[PDB]
Amino acid sequence: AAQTNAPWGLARISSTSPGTSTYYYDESAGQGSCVYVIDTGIEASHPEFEGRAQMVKTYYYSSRDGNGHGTHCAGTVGSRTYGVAKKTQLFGVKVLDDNGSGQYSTIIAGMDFVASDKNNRNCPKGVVASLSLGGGYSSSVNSAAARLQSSGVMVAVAAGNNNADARNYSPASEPSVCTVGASDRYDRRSSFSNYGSVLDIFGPGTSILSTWIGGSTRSISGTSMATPHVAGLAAYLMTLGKTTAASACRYIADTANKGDLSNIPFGTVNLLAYNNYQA
Ligand SMILES: [Ca+2]
Repeated sequence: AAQTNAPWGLARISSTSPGTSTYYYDESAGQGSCVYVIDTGIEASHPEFEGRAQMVKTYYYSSRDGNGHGTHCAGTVGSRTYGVAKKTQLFGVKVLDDNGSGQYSTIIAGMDFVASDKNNRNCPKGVVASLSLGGGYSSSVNSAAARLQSSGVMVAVAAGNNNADARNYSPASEPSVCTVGASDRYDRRSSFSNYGSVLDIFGPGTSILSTWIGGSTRSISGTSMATPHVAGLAAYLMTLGKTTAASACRYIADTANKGDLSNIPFGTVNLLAYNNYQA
């Protein structure tokens, strides 16, 4: 399949070169997979989700995304126009309030929720979780992310936007999950992107167009935007039978565009998520 005039990040993920604008992907498009977006929620009524999104959990007075950030991330995972895996099922878990904040205890509860909740969902091709959030180092937060991964979920987490070594942030610093840095349309490390040994992969993170609340669309930047590209990619690859939850991060790294990013600090992987789709 070919989507012309796609957001640059989608085009990037199916290309051996920067500077193109068509997204190429296998028509299966993540059908039969599921992606949990653990964030401020998802506006499920957005036409871009085509009925494939639903809220499954909140820790607040409402499951509504009153912020937009969760809706944007969900859009990059799986919206019809702005998404990597255009036929995946999206499940929203609202661990962040409408200000985009959340106590670590609530975030941890949300991760353990997903590990159980997948047993209540139909995801024959596999399960992914996208965590576009984080804070300072916490062994408890890392351990929760590790449990989620261990339970059979491909966990993708944001590296963070501190232009610093991600070893000092959680869940970014958890070794067993897939930690995602951000790049721009010119294959530069995004200026805010964290880096370091704990990073596993980079994805498009600067100036990313996706869904927003009120049935709208929006371009924003962050490792929060890179993460759902990788989560959607994992779901897409799992539907193709190319990988599994336990090995998707490794597979994505194995098959990534290598050595093509600029301003990657010595000791950080120079790997850019790539679907290796040959039309
Ligand atoms: Ca790893």
